[PDB]
Amino acid sequence: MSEKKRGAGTRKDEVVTREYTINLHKRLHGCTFKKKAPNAIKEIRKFAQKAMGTTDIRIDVKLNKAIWTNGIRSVPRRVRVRISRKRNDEEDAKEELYSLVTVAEIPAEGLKGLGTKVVE
Amino acid sequence: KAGMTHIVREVEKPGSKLHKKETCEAVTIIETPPLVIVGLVAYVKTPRGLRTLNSVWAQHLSEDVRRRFYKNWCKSKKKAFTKYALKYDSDAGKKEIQLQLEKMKKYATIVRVIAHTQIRKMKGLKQKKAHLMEIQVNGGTIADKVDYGYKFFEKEVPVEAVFQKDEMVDIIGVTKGKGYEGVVTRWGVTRLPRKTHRGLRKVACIGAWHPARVSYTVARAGQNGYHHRTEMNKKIYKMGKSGQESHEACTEFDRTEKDITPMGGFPHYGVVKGDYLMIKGCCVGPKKRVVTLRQSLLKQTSRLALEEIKLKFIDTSSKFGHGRFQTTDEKQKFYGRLKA
RNA sequence: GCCGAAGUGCCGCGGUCGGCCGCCUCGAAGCUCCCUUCCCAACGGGCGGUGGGCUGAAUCCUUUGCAGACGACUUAAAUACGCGACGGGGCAUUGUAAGUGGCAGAGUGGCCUUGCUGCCACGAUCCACUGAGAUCCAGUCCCCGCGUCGCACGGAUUCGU
RNA sequence: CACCAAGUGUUGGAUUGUUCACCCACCAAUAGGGAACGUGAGCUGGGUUUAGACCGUCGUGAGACAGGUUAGUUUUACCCU
RNA sequence: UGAACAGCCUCUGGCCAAUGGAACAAUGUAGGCAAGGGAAGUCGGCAAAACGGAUCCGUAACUUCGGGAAAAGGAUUGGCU
RNA sequence: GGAGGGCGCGGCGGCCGAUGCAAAACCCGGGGCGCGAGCCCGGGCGGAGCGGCCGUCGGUGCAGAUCUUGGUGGUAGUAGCAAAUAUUCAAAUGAGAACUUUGAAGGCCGAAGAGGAGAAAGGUUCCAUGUGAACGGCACUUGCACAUGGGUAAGCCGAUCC
Repeated sequence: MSEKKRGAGTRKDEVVTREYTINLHKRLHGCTFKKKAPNAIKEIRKFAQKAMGTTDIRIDVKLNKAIWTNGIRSVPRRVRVRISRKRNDEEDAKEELYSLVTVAEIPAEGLKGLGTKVVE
Repeated sequence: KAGMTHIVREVEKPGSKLHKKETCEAVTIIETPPLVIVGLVAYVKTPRGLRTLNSVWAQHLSEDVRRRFYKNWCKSKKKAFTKYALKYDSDAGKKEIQLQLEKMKKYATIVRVIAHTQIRKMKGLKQKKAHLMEIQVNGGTIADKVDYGYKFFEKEVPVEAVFQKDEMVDIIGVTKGKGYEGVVTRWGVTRLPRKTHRGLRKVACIGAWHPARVSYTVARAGQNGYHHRTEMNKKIYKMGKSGQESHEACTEFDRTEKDITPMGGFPHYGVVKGDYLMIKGCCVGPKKRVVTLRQSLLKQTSRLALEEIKLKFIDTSSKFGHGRFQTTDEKQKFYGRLKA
């Protein structure tokens, strides 16, 4: 899914992946407890939409489990999410990661190598 | 309006029981950058009130008008456009300026200045957009003042050159927008009192039967905040700037050096690291809104302060268990280090 | 050059040029054909001929929070002192985590090699490591760390005296 | 005591449905009047003023009472100004 | 858990259909909390609110001696060993 | 309020006319007449019977009646569609899927249940298959809808018997 560039800025590539930490803690506090978890998942779709510039995101059921396990009224503050951007169809795919607790850093460079492996 | 801080000043009076000694005071801190005066405008008084005859624009505008332009004009600096007139033919434009001098000096024009606020000298305030405005010029004879005014647009004007310390200055701004608010917080009416009641925050009756028309004077809901307001007679305690106007403080008893921003910065404004102006008490507006200071119309003074009242404490508060810059911050950081 | 106003018009010069029964002529005073105002000024506009010149703005989606019921206000982004999520550091909050060690610990079991360091567990809880851990911009602050968007926008649209 | 003057104030409680009333107490002052007896799609519903009911009086009785006493549904604005 | 066929949580059985999305303004409706004061509010404590379970202690003028009585009023209440 | 003189409609006796080569009806910011009631004529639409005049006769002329019956506005695309703790993600299918169906997930009733059944009641609603014209005040390929089929078997259970 076309991260295309021509004449303008870094990155002459299409599909890659990057791991970014997704902010649930904003806007969500303004939202009701009753609608808190379905609002929370919608935030994730919005961030992907802006970043890629593409409307179509499908979000994995594994990601849905992570948000909703705490409940409708309790949502985690942030979750690290992997955002991949693949297909001829042009869909964005998001999934869970793992970390105990630590830091956000330079995952992206290693993930370029990961994206190459999907190909060949 | 940057926010508000506090200052402690050691009074002096005799009428009431307690007087003299330290007193807490609220003070508004305002960032007041030096402002780029663009033009000398000739307004002649008419029996319909003042009428401009022409407006003069500086000889070299190319960044000033280009930051100004997302209101003032529109579009947020995209494709190199939004157009202002380019500087005239060399001796044609100079002749035009001096043609104005003749007109001014025959009817004795009330000299005025168009200036603009260069907010681009500030960084913490997220707006980059200069506000064009009219500030009147006051002084002597018409010939001298106009002549000076031409030379005066070719250079900034600082805080120290417009207000003297101690002065009573009327401060005028537009209040914080609250939104739409009830009768109770718009006119200051009572709640209607009952155990339960089909209207609580309400007025009961809005007129009488025979005048078939609701008065303008009766209290009902509507917008509140974002209103022009004048709040008078504010003592200008201190004018200064970070590094190269003011020092900071004089050490030991006077006070120890404390930057006028609170540590962690002003909530929802930004961090002050520039000009500052201490104006008495509360000031209209939220934070990140234009506030204008304009000299008191009642030049009388009389006795409120009169005498100056040496700055002791600033309360630029870094507290709730610590604080007062540098050393105390280091003490807290000592209980950190490798995860703080 | 003046009148600043609501000057936007007035006054002066000099040729050029039209008009001038101002003055003198020609055929001529007949060209709306023997009552039917029969349109005739010019403030303005329309429309051609030809001599120049002006080389764009605005609006949508998006964004800010300065702002908001929704428009709107007020910021930002199309190639730049440009801009964005995290992290790091500051700032805050609360109060000292997980894990590990301990004649810390009311005590109690159970095996003997029967213990002036007896060992193995159990044990609310306490302490050390640990003013720690967790959270911290959303309407906190900063960065020149890290990667991208940043399509040198084309995607969507409107306007002429 | 009289004048110009509504510019600006003119009160809290106790009790009574009572405004009125009458006290307490402050005070510079605790003026008086009107606006469908201002003010119920703003309220409350305590009074007046329904249907239940008690008592007294009057009435052969049913009932009545400018006599007392209690409990008793407060609808609709989104239209136009 | 606890007296509980109370409430709350869950098993087993049964739904996931209560038009959905966005902002989440005033104003409502429904639910909470408020320093200091404490019914001064109001026709009236209307309901909010507090008390509340139990064990122990303590218990009134009065009374048809059966009661009032859980009078009032206090103290106590864990984890674990 | 009376009397007077007329006009229009329906039908009947008389009398005369008109017609599929276009009657009646209906439409017409088209003409003209009469003070009016009304009339006349043209054009357009239409397709089978009709009108004038003289007598006769009425269930004979409308603006209403908190009118009757039918139609249609503004209201208004406005109030609203807000109780019942709650949805979400991926796949399947299909033209089209927040709602169907399957999984995953989150929940909810919380065993005096939103449960498994019988009474009473309804009467085929049960289930398959077909399937979106109406209807499920959203949607919809789904339905307790519509269409098409099938299904209830008793010496011991009930009625019966008393």
